[PDB]
Amino acid sequence: DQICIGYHANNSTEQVDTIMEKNVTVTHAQDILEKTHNGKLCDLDGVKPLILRDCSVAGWLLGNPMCDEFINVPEWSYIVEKANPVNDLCYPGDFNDYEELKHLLSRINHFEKIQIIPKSSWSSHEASLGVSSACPYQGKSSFFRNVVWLIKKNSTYPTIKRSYNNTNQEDLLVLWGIHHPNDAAEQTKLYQNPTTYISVGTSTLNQRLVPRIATRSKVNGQSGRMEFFWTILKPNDAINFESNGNFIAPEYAYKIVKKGDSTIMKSELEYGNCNTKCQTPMGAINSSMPFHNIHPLTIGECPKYVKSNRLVLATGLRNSP
Amino acid sequence: DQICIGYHANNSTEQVDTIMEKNVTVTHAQDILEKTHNGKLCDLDGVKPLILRDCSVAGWLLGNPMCDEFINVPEWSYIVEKANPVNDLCYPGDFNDYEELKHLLSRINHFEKIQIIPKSSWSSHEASLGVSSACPYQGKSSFFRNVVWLIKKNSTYPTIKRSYNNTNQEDLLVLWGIHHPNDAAEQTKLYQNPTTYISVGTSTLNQRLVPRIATRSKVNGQSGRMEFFWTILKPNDAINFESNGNFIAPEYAYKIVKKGDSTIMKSELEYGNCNTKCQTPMGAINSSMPFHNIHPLTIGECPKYVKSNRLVLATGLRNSP
Amino acid sequence: DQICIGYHANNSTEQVDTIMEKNVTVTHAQDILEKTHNGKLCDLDGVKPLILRDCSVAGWLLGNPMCDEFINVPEWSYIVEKANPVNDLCYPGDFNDYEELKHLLSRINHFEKIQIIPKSSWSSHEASLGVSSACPYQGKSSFFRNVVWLIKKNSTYPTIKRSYNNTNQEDLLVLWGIHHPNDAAEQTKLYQNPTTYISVGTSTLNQRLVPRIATRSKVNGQSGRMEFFWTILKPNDAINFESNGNFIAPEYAYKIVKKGDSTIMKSELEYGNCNTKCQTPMGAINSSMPFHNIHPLTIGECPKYVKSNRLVLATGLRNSP
Amino acid sequence: GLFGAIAGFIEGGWQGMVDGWYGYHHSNEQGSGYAADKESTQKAIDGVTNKVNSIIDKMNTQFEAVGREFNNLERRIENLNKKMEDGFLDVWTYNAELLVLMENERTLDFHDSNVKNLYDKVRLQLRDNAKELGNGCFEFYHKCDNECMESVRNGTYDYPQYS
Amino acid sequence: GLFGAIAGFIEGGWQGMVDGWYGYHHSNEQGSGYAADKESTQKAIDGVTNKVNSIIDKMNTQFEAVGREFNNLERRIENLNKKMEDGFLDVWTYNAELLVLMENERTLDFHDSNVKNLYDKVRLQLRDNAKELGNGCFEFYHKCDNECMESVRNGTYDYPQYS
Amino acid sequence: GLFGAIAGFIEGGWQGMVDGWYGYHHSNEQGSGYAADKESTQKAIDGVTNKVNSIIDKMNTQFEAVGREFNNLERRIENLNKKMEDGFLDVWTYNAELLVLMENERTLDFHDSNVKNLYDKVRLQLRDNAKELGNGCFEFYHKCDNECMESVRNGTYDYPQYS
Ligand SMILES: CC(=O)N[C@@H]1[C@@H](O)[C@H](O[C@H]2O[C@H](CO)[C@H](O)[C@H](O[C@]3(C(=O)O)C[C@H](O)[C@@H](NC(C)=O)[C@H]([C@H](O)[C@H](O)CO)O3)[C@H]2O)[C@@H](COS(=O)(=O)O)O[C@H]1O
Ligand SMILES: CC(=O)N[C@@H]1[C@@H](O)[C@H](O[C@H]2O[C@H](CO)[C@H](O)[C@H](O[C@]3(C(=O)O)C[C@H](O)[C@@H](NC(C)=O)[C@H]([C@H](O)[C@H](O)CO)O3)[C@H]2O)[C@@H](COS(=O)(=O)O)O[C@H]1O
Ligand SMILES: CC(=O)N[C@@H]1[C@@H](O)[C@H](O[C@H]2O[C@H](CO)[C@H](O)[C@H](O[C@]3(C(=O)O)C[C@H](O)[C@@H](NC(C)=O)[C@H]([C@H](O)[C@H](O)CO)O3)[C@H]2O)[C@@H](COS(=O)(=O)O)O[C@H]1O
Ligand SMILES: *[C@@H]1O[C@H](CO)[C@@H](O)[C@H](O)[C@H]1NC(C)=O
Ligand SMILES: *[C@@H]1O[C@H](CO)[C@@H](O)[C@H](O)[C@H]1NC(C)=O
Ligand SMILES: *[C@@H]1O[C@H](CO)[C@@H](O)[C@H](O)[C@H]1NC(C)=O
Ligand SMILES: *[C@@H]1O[C@H](CO)[C@@H](O)[C@H](O)[C@H]1NC(C)=O
Ligand SMILES: *[C@@H]1O[C@H](CO)[C@@H](O)[C@H](O)[C@H]1NC(C)=O
Ligand SMILES: *[C@@H]1O[C@H](CO)[C@@H](O)[C@H](O)[C@H]1NC(C)=O
Ligand SMILES: *[C@H]1O[C@H](CO)[C@@H](O)[C@H](O)[C@H]1NC(C)=O
Ligand SMILES: *[C@H]1O[C@H](CO)[C@@H](O)[C@H](O)[C@H]1NC(C)=O
Ligand SMILES: *[C@H]1O[C@H](CO)[C@@H](O)[C@H](O)[C@H]1NC(C)=O
Repeated sequence: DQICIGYHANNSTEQVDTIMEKNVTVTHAQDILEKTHNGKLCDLDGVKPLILRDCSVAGWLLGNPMCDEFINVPEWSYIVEKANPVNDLCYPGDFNDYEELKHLLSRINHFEKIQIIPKSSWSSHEASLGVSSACPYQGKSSFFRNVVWLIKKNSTYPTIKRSYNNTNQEDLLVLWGIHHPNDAAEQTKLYQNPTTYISVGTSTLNQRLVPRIATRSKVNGQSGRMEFFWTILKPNDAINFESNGNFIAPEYAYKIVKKGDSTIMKSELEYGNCNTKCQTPMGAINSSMPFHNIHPLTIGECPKYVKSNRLVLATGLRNSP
Repeated sequence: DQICIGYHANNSTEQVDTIMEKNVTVTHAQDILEKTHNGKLCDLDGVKPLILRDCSVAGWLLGNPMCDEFINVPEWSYIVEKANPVNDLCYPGDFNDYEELKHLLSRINHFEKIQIIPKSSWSSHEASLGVSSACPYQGKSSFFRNVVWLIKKNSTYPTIKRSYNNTNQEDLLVLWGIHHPNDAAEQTKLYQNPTTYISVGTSTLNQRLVPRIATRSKVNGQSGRMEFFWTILKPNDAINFESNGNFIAPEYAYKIVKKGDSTIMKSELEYGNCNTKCQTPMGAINSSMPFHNIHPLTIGECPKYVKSNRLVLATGLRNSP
Repeated sequence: DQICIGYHANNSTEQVDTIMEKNVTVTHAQDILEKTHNGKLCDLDGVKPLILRDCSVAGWLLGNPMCDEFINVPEWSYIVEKANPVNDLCYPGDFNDYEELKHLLSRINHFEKIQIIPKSSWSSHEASLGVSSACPYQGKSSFFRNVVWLIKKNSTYPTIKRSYNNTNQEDLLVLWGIHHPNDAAEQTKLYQNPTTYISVGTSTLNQRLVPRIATRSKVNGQSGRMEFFWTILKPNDAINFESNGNFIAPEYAYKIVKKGDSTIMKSELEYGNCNTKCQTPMGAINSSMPFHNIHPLTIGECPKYVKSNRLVLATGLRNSP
Repeated sequence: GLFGAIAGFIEGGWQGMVDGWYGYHHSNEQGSGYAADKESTQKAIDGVTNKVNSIIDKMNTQFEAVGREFNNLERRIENLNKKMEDGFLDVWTYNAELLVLMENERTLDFHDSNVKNLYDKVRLQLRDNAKELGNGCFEFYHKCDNECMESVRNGTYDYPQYS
Repeated sequence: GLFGAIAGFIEGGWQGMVDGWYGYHHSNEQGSGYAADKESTQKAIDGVTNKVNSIIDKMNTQFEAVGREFNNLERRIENLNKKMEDGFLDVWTYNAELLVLMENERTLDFHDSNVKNLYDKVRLQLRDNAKELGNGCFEFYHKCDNECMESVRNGTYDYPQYS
Repeated sequence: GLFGAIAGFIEGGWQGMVDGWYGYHHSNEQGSGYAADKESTQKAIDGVTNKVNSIIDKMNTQFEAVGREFNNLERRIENLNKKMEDGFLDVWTYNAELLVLMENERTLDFHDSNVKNLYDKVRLQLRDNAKELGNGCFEFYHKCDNECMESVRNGTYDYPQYS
């Protein structure tokens, strides 16, 4: 008669690595790395992403006429912008401190748009022929919907002096711009006054823009340029404009109703009409794994990103042949 | 008769954690994490911190009249500035490259103040009515003590042309500014000349400032603005000023006598009249522990910061029940 | 009769450290840290470094007359610039976005220089007396070889209007500058026109430079200043100049033929005429070790840098005394 | 393994023991069979569970990338930002991969240790009342029925009775 | 523990042994008592001391935060700077907490190892001149006086004399 | 060491054994000599090789510094950039130095383990047919010639023949 001591074996093939030996077959193991995703862009905790499709952040915010979908947008979980969206600045130009503004959008979940300068209100100047063929809408030459390209009326551009008091108990994103004409002849043609300026002031802001003239390559059929500036106007503070030419006035200014966790995700992908609690640029994640290896930039309740192809822990013991 | 082999036990309750088991009672352990501080701001190696109290770095350096305590300051170990000091720029404005200057102060232990432009020396211009109600001292309207707000004398602002040669064998922090008036009427009222400038040159510096006019919100009872600039004037180099209006001249310039390890600590706390060799924003540290968990930003001979609540090493062995 | 079990010992003195014990003698060990270098700057994979010697990147690129060696340079593996090269900007000045340009050079292996504006072509203006004693060549007062310092002809500086179309299927580094004169008298002496400008435009660039006048310290015998600007002109895009004074025109513009891994190494060392596959500022490395401790900034197929003095692995077992 | 039991002096495992990790197999007149040792098995289950949770929790707080945008003349800080984000991923990737590697090895030796300690536990009870065969088995001098076998698994092997 | 001695075949420690970590307890006609084994104890004291100093010194050079200030339109590099400082704290916090965790486990098994090696050392001297009780104790066949006991602690147990 | 064999109950190594790491030394009427145990030795060689390659490969991807230039009014981001590059070097230096330290200790105990397991392997074959001297040696009751010695190294020690 005898009694032996021994240990478990089974039909498992799962292997794990150690420092001294690799591909060690074990009886039990636990994968801790999530390797899969659904391949779609998706609602996060129910809340839909703002998918700009082919519009850019600038295109949306300036109200490019191709970005009609994104007038009065509902609140979003996160934002999706392509790498090189075609519908950016229709009229050639620059967006001043664009990246610093995009950064602000990571802290923002919802804008509510409001009018501060009525388009009609420009009684002394002409407001309805401030268009270009670079921004076409339904065949006709149009312009950024949120700003007014002011021109002279019966050959006179009198000084503009406008003030807006923020009486909303919110911060307010104000946008405006300046036009940089091609030659001294076009300067006089549009605004008459040979030397012009735009002075914008707030409690903090103390700015004075002047148009710079230069011969430039035709981008989108135009050698003229627009340079757009912005500020956050704090509540109970007034912004003051004064200009004798080349001024792009604000019609609408976005109001910042909700501030939360958001992000500007970069993805060529569209919309799966799916829901998740962890999103990536390549797709969405649904797992209990502590790790994943899909893509570093995620949003929501996510496992930790690593570059590993494999993370498997031995739980059981060396399995015999 | 018999002999046994065994091991120590005792009345210890100290526990430690391991990968596989937590709260393991042991006979001996060693805490390596420092968890306590005195709660005070303190002298470092004897040398006192420059505690600005409610003044800011700008307020101190420009000689804001509320910052009278900090005229001719003695050398400091480190500096203490509040989060939002009330006595910053009394007259509304901006400090140009303020953060880059504050960074320079981390390399600085002592300034010695010296006069380079005598206030009297302004014989051609008026120097004694360069004040505002925004900076009051003892009831009367005053101004930044280290700079001169020059105005016209009997309705004439002739061109200023001043040069200072640094013959001290030190670097020299020079400060100056420009005034940005409200309207063209106030420009002429103060300086007469409609278009003005300030040209400042050194071996490196090649600057030309112009006043920008704009309608601005009244901050501290004033819609006017001051924009302050600075340079380090190297020894044996001259700085040259030239201006026909809107100029804020240097009376005093700080001399950089000592360069050492310092830091601008941010703390609402005041002064305990205590001494230490490791200081934090929340208090001071006196321990031999290799670690602590008080606050990341420290100064002096300190243990290493970690976010842990507990770091205890088993020295002895598993203690029996 | 007996049989014993035992283990190897030998005449080895190699020691290794462990957590609990240090200087443990073992029978076999493996050093994994490379501690040595040849002490020379060397060809990388055959390809020679661009050693500027006493010239700077600016000196080379602007064609400083002391940097004659570096006209039409061959392709390089990497670049070597001293800490404070004496032959930088002969004529006092600033290089605009110099660091951002130097960064671009890390992505560049070869420039091919080409002429876009012929020096002769300046028929309306004078081009051959655009020199200074600050940049001497062979005793005579000279200037940056790649740019033309234009002056008035028979007391007239008519407006310049020049355009260059990039029809090479390459990016093109264009360089130009502006002169900042000492006083209003020298402005008129050189260019006559009291107020001047330079407008440079491309598809993206929209610039307008104006000369700033100031009294400045004589650097290299001159109180005047030059401020140099640059752009990358993309293929099939034209650059347009227009100026009524103070203009430094491009004669030559560097063409970017090859883009690869490069780096601007900082070293006082010269050239050993040696070849390697891993280079450092202090010398070159030839080893199979996974680690080294020479210098963090390396180029090529290199072991990993660590700050360790010693990394030795026990391979064998504890060696007996 | 370090402790010499698993794939050592005990050459292989038992497909026939399904109700535990370590245990006994007896063979006498009345029959044979596998019995899992609950105590050593439950200890192994706890040790590994804690190990896995300890590992998960230690990696719980780790670097998270955020997207940041830089224009054409901010190339240096774009590049700084890339190397910073990449740099941390390599560190946290190395940590995870190494920890797994190191603790896997410790996990297998842990199992090896437990078998060995169970074998010694039995060896110490039997003393010179059975032959130590050298393969994990003990061959009894006395006939050992199913209570005698249970007596050994019990921890209650009555040495004075069978000597 | 890995080595099976502490809280293993030796079920518990000795409150009565105060002059060391490991040792012996004898009981014969003339009395009983605890005697610490100096050599094994001093080795354990050195090993742990070095361990602690090794740990301190390895953490000695580690990331130190510095305060930096950024204005309202430098938000990106402020945020970059925060994630960089935070990122390193998490790394150095993980390192410290993990090292402690891993080396604590090694420290306890080290102690377990030392007891076991001391038990085997004794076992090897006595050979078949005493009964291996299975609880850490050896019961002698011959009467063993206090010199005989010292003989065992000595390392000098004269086997040929008592066989 | 943890396993008590190397510099333990086997007080020292053998300069005379050059063809392996672990092995046997016999002495009988016909002579004496060293014979390396190939199997245990080759296992040790593989385990350490893998260990070294595993270590090399894990450090293979690690932070690499790049040179970046900043002007006189970019001092903050110059300093940020320095602390970032330095910060990663300290981390990767700590990793390398610690790993070496920890795995060196494991390597020496690995060797200690292998000797001990080889000693036990032999001990289990001989059983009570030889005296366990306590120094790594087994003294036979029967005369043991060079085939009898080879029989032990073989793994084929015929116990029933010599009992
Ligand atoms: C080869 C040739 O000689 N072509 C001439 C054309 O250049 C010229 O019209 C075109 O060029 C002009 C100025 O050079 C304009 O850019 C014009 O485009 C528009 C535009 O859609 O963007 C027309 C808009 O009505 C106008 N809008 C406003 C508010 O001013 C803008 C604007 O002036 C510029 O964009 C500002 O920089 O420009 C384009 O069609 C045609 C017709 O001349 S016309 O435009 O004066 O009617 O003549 C050709 O000979
Ligand atoms: C409702 C109304 O119309 N109120 C009038 C007041 O606005 C006006 O004085 C006030 O406004 C003026 C200019 O609009 C000044 O800001 C003035 O304040 C001071 C100041 O203390 O800062 C007065 C100083 O003496 C003056 N100092 C210098 C060196 O110039 C400064 C300075 O001009 C500005 O700050 C530069 O931008 O301003 C403030 O009291 C009063 C009286 O007018 S008065 O100032 O000409 O005497 O009349 C009200 O009707
Ligand atoms: C003590 C005193 O008064 N000395 C007089 C000298 O100052 C003066 O010549 C010197 O000063 C002038 C202007 O103040 C120039 O800087 C001149 O140097 C040069 C130079 O080599 O850099 C001469 C060059 O030919 C000139 N080149 C061009 C293209 O203009 C440049 C250029 O003007 C400046 O660099 C632009 O700021 O300057 C230097 O020799 C002498 C002679 O005067 S002269 O230059 O009119 O002939 O007289 C001294 O008494
Ligand atoms: C281990 O197995 C993997 C996956 O089956 C295989 O790709 C690899 O070549 C193996 N490596 C070694 C060292 O056995
Ligand atoms: C408008 O803004 C001013 C400051 O410009 C503030 O004092 C005032 O309370 C605001 N609202 C109204 C209704 O006046
Ligand atoms: C360990 O003890 C601590 C405090 O004494 C307690 O908070 C914690 O819940 C315990 N953890 C476990 C796993 O028992
Ligand atoms: C003043 O500075 C000049 C340069 O501007 C220098 O050459 C001179 O030596 C300095 N001191 C005196 C006393 O001239
Ligand atoms: C170990 O050896 C080194 C180099 O020989 C020596 O400098 C050092 O003092 C020694 N350290 C210890 C702790 O023995
Ligand atoms: C020159 O550049 C223009 C745009 O400036 C481009 O359209 C053209 O194709 C180029 N080449 C020629 C030969 O016209
Ligand atoms: C174990 O089993 C035996 C019979 O095999 C029984 O008599 C005894 O009560 C049991 N003891 C324990 C501690 O379970
Ligand atoms: C140890 O003790 C015995 C007496 O008990 C003594 O005779 C012997 O010489 C001692 N040996 C050593 C090494 O201490
Ligand atoms: C080993 O050696 C013995 C005699 O020393 C021989 O008879 C036997 O065949 C051998 N067996 C093996 C497995 O090598």
